[PDB]
Amino acid sequence: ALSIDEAFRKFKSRLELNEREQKNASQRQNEVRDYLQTKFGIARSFLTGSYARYTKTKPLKDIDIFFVLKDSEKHYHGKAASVVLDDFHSALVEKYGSAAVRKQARSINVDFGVHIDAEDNTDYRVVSVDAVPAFDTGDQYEIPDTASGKWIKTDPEIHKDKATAAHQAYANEWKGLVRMVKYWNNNPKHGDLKPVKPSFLIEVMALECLYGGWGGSFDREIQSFFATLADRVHDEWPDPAGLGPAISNDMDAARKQRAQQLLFQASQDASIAIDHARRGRNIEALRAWRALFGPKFPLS
Repeated sequence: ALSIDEAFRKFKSRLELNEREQKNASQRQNEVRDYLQTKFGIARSFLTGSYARYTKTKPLKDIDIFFVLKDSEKHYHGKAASVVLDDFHSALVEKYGSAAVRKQARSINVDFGVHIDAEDNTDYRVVSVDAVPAFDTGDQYEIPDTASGKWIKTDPEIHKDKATAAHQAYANEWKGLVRMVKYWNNNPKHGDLKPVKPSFLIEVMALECLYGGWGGSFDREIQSFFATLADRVHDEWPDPAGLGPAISNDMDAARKQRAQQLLFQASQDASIAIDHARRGRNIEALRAWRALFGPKFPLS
């Protein structure tokens, strides 16, 4: 039978990136870049966001791709945010169609319509990308923002550095704990609205909410991680880069209240699974973890 430690190691492995997935992200990048280069002056592109930090969970959705505009395109930098986004959205619709392409605040999501099965498998294919028009202003980048109407500054290296520092300070178990909790955050059992919004806020909070070091047991770590997240999701969570507004500003007070309850319920469910394990009821423990996380958590 599966021990609890073995089930979590297997769950962790399932949330790690394999070669075929990485190849598919590169290929999707080259596809969208080659198409957008025919319609915009685009100097280069790179994968960024949680995907590049290895804190993105499965299935791989909303992979951020910065599309660095050439000097010929500098007129967009003076125009409002919606101008560049609308033009990107319009070019992308022409190729991928209306249903697959959605304007967002700082990007255009392109959905490749891959089949996602009940256990979140996609035959190692990425589900979608976030296409982000960007100017390289020297040490950082500026990207459109429709909440502001204007261009905002962002520095992906800072988030990358803080993630690796947290990881190294948690015996290289930090990023995996983040991916597991994000997997729970994406469970369709919560409905159409995630408990925590945006997903990046889980990572931002984990920079402080995972502290001390790795205890060595996934089940107790997950339980305490949920309990701490519940206690602190009402705190202010500024941008760790110090370049934009706090990451905790997207949820209103009612949404934050649901977040705390769902995080608290996750801690209770996790406590129930721990009690089962402690009392020798191992199948029952696995089943409780499966109900918490979803089908990717193994029963065998």
